[PDB]
Amino acid sequence: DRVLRGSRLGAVSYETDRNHDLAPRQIARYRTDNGEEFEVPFADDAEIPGTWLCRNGMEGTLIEGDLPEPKKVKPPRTHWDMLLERRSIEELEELLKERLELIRSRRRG
Amino acid sequence: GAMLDVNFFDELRIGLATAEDIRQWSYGEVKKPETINYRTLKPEKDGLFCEKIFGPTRDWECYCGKYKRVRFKGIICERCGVEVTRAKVRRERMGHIELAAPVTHIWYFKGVPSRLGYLLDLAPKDLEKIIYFAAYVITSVDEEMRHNELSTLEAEMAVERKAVEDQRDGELEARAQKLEADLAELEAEGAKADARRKVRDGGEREMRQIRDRAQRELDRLEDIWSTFTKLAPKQLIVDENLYRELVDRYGEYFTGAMGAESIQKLIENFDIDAEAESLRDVIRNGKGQKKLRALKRLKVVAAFQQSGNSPMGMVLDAVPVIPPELRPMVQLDGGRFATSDLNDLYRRVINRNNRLKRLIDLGAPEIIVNNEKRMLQESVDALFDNGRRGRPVTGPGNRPLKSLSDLLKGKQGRFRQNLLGKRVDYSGRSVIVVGPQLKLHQCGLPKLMALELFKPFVMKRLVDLNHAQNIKSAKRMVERQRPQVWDVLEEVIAEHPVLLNRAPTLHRLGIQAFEPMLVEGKAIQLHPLVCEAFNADFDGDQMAVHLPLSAEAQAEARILMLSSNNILSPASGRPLAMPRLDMVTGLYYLTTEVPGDTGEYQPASGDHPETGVYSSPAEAIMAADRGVLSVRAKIKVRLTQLRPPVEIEAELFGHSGWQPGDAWMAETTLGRVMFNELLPLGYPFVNKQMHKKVQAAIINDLAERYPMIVVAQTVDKLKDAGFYWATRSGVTVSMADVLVPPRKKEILDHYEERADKVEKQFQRGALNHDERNEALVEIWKEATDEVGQALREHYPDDNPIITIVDSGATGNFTQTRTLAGMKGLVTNPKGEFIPRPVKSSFREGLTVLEYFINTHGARKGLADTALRTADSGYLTRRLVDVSQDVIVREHDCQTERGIVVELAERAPDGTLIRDPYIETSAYARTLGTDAVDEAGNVIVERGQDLGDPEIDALLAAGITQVKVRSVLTCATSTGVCATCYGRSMATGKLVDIGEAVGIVAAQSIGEPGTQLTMRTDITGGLPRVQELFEARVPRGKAPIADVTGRVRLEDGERFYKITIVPDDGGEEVVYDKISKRQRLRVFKRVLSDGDHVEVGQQLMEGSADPHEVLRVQGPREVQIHLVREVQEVYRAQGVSIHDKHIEVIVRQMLRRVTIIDSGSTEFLPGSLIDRAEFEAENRRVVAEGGEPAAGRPVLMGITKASLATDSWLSAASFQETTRVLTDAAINCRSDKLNGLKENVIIGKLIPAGTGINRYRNIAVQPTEEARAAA
DNA sequence: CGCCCGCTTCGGGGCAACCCTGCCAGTCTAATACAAATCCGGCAATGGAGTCAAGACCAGGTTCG
DNA sequence: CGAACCTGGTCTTGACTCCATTGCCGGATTTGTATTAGACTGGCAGGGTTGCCCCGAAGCGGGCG
Ligand SMILES: [Mg+2]
Ligand SMILES: [Zn+2]
Ligand SMILES: [Zn+2]
Repeated sequence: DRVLRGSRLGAVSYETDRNHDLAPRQIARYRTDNGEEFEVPFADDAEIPGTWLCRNGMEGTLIEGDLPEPKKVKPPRTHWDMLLERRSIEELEELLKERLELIRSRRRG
Repeated sequence: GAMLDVNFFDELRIGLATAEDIRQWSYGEVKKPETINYRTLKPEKDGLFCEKIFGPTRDWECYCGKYKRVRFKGIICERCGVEVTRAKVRRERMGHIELAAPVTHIWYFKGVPSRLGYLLDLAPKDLEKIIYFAAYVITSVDEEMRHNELSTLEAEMAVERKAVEDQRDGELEARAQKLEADLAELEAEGAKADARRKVRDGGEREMRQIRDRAQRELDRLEDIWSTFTKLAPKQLIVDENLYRELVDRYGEYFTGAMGAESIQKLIENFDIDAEAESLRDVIRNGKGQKKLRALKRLKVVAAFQQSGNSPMGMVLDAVPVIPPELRPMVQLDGGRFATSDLNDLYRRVINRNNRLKRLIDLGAPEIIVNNEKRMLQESVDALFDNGRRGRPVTGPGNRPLKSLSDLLKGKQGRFRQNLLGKRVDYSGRSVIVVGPQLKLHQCGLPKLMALELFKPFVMKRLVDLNHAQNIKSAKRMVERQRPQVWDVLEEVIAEHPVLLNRAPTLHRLGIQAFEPMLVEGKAIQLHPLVCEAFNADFDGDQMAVHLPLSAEAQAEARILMLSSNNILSPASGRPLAMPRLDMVTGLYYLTTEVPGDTGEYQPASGDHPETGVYSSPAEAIMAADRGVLSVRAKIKVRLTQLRPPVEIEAELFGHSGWQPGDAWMAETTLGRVMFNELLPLGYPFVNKQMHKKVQAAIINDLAERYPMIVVAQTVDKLKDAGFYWATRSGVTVSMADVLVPPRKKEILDHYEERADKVEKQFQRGALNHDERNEALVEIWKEATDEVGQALREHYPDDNPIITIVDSGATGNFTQTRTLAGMKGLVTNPKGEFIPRPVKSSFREGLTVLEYFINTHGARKGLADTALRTADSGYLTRRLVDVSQDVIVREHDCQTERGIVVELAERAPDGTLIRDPYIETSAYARTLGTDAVDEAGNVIVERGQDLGDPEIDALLAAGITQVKVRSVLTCATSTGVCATCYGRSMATGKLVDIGEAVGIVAAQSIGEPGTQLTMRTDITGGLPRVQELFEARVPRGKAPIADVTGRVRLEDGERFYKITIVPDDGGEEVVYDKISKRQRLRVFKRVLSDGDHVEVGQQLMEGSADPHEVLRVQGPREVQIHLVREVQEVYRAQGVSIHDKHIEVIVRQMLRRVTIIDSGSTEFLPGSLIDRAEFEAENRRVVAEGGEPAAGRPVLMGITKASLATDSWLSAASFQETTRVLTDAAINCRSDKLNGLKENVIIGKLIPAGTGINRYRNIAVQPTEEARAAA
């Protein structure tokens, strides 16, 4: 029916491809844990982030030793959490004693 | 090297990639199986289309939109993370996937021969059990710990089996006690004598099956002990239970894993050097199967040794992702999106990798994790090649998907579909019509098409004439077609050539360059004298108009590809501007002579004078317009502008009759005078009857002696005169003009009686079923011949059907025989003859059954025509890639070697009878030696073109054999010189120093196929030619001799037995398994016993294999054999091909030599290397201690010759792209781009014709004298 | 005694012309419950960006004494 | 020869309007995650017929430490 024609989801602009002056810009250095260095050109008036997902793909921090204490979140839910929220300590300790005397009565008779 | 790929190239070096190369190519790590947010239609973060990883979708805009101009470029937005740049980096930036478990690559595993298998010495049947998690593999073992805890653990084994026997004599003692209980309860009461011992048989059967239990588990323990003693790396422990027991009892002493990480561990623990030298030692000493497998592994082992390639890259750790625009998700108008079928495979890999990562993080049992790693392996295998191993991964509708390997393989890969043959702009097509008023270099062109071809030209020009304010009003003025655009269009067309393709382009003249001119209508008018080159009848054929643009392109079209500069063949040099068909008839009627016609010359006197003389052809034309002179009567004109023939010139003038003033009388017809006025002034008078062969000889002479423009104008004049007298010839077809032979019924009765007697003798049992068919076939062939003979003698000469044939215009005599007379024998669908046969002409009208018999042969012929074409075009496709590198480099090799030519063999009475096939085998060749005879003078010196007059001089002086050069023995390095190639058959002069004569050779060989029928078990047509060029072993193999002597002939059981009796002697060569279905070779008489055979005499009848005649009679005789054997086929179809084309191909066949001895330098035995490299290596290695590598010549077919080339790019683009690509990647075989398809591929300028630096770097300045005068 | 190798057969990948000409493929236990994120709708700090009115200000082309 | 003019802009000044642009701030919606207690325990299932060629794999008859 129609048509065929299609478009990539994005605009194609055309201006002057000038090279003589630009907006001036800095170069920051981020570092992964495993000794990898990466340089990222940020603009001048730009709040440079402390951590940055690098070209390698693992999370990389900045080479300046500030360490802004990101306060990493809790472990989500463990099997200990799903067990503890449906039982109690004296019951689990009772079962622990039962298996303890079970391996005892197995072993030495 | 260049990353943005400016056109500076010296190499193209493929190589097996490593993981540190892959995660250095990438700009990010794709880690989510998402493409586009469903609601905003923008790409996801860390997905398959992320603008952070792959670049922006919008020109100079980030993702959060905080930067939107060019002034922010090269920088990265500190919130969205998308580098602001141009939006064509999504064409080029790649990404990678960090896998959670290692995965083997599929090409180095699955494709036969397997490369992991040859590298590790593993079988593929058992390696598939490793990398698909079906069997364990031992990757390491401790030696000395096994060496002493072998004693300690066999002591422990003895303790264990003694405890087993403690259990076993517990069994013995317990059932002994229960068996004496069976005694004490069976023999202690009242019971039956057998029922008291059924419990005896019961407990004894219990002990039998119980000792079977103990015996089987002791056999299990014995098996596991034998396995731990004979444990070694590269071993496979199948049977899961045994491996688990073996590990948890002997958990030290060895490491052994399962899958691709274990293969990676084996590649880590693998000395290639000692392994390689062990293989060198095995080929130093071994034999048989071991030596062949040692060679086949030494190939890839030395391949990994020589280069700097670690073989660690055969397993894979990080998989890279093709850029987003190469797998684009484009939307159509209406939201129906279009993914590119790789996105689903990457989503499968990303899903399975993330699931593996969460399973390993969560802690999962071994079954689930190994299932997930097998799924990951199959996902990567489907990504690299879907459909390779197992079931192809389907999509919706059960359509197999298109992986990365399916983007290159076959006809629809990038190579054959988009690298070599492209849709082009500035183009158009239309249907064609005949243009008989055009000049030879002109052509028609419909103005409604030219106005769209030349639209930028006409746009510029009618801006320049102030008809438009600017370009946009000019474009709208074009699109509305305001009528002064046509007046501008004439000026932009004039002197600007166009090309005229016609698919299928069989040979070189399918593209020619014509000057266009404007034509009313919408059909391209083609000049009629290029129909023979284009193979273009006017049944509705269509031709494509191209348009050259640059000054170099217009000059190439104007000078090389023009119509009037390409008259002759490229193959045999006969003209293709020759006037054929209709025109020829016209000329025939114009130069034929009718005795007893109106107004002849009779010398009768006494009462009146002769009334035959005419003072001028002007007066003759006036007396022809009045009804006195016929055109075709014999008169005596007095000519003053035409050159008389050589005898009359030497008679009337002797030496220097110059014609524009002189006068001389001649008895000819008026038609021949009007005909000779077409030909130029220097050409002598002809005075014959213009048969088509006569016109061919005239145009060949006039093209060989005069310049080209004279030939073009003469051919145009012949076309005009031929049409104008073809109308007047009165050639019509009416059924009153198809006369039937009057004696036909008597002939049919006389052969009907013989058919009746053969049928009667079959009915009375005197002969079987086949011999009566053969007798009837021969009788009706005799009948067909007699009916055709009576038909031939019945017709007059001015019958138009026989006039068209005997002029030579078209049609053989058999078509007249089938119009009137007898159809004859009509073939079976299988190929035999139907014995009935058809006895009615097509004038009388056939009956029902006769027509139904004729349909068999008609449909068989038409389907055979279709399939052959496909095969002929495919043969041409193979030959072009074979001889793509035979281009003429030097002016002169300056050798002295060269072949001899048969050249008019000796008569038995003793004369020089001319050899009939001289024009294909002797002409257009340059002598290396001289012609001397009876200790006389030289006749033809060294290095002459050797045309017709010097061949006539040699046959006059009386020699038979000349030693002439050839492209077989041109001693230049890369392709032939010029003087070995001789005269270029297209120009008539010597070949240039830029020609691609391999392509011309390949096109002229596989061009005239199609029409190459077969015959009524030797293969005798196009499959015969194909098995010759493929260097196959033929079907009807007839073995040749090996040494002279008399023969040991014997007819064994149901087939033959032939042996050569030697003459020194030696060992008798015995030929046993020769079928009695064959025939013995006849010569001069049949092969009789005790007859003296040659060294390479052909024994039986059939086809000799070229390998055997290479091995017996060397390279020269197999060159003679191949050329003679192909040209035998092409002469059997009556097709003129000069031998130098076949010699170009055979010279490409006989390049390489084989290695039977390594010497001590670099050459694996059985490998095939080039001859020049072989000789240069021996020249290097005679110094530094002398040893020769021993070489023998090989004759290899053209597929293997094309695939074993030096450039991996051409061999990848030809055929078998996967295997060529993978072993080139192993060898790290760097291309040098020096060939001919490669520069076509990468778009730079090819090294042939106007591309080579002898012509591409010409400095062109104005001369100083005209500079000063300017 | 069990041990190994030369021909045979079975299987398996690759290829089989070329122009136009076409145009969009499938299916089921089902919901709550809550929280982070996102977004969007409406005033509310603006001050920057534009707009008009008015005039001061020249210093030169137009006319009277 | 000078007086007076009126008009080319040239530029500024001040007053007023409008309008984007964050900034809270609260409700709507949107997306992710978790949880449902009788028992339920190893797939559908389809195609596939050309012919020829080259090569590599498995096997069977042949002799042998
Ligand atoms: Mg046609
Ligand atoms: Zn952004
Ligand atoms: Zn040469």
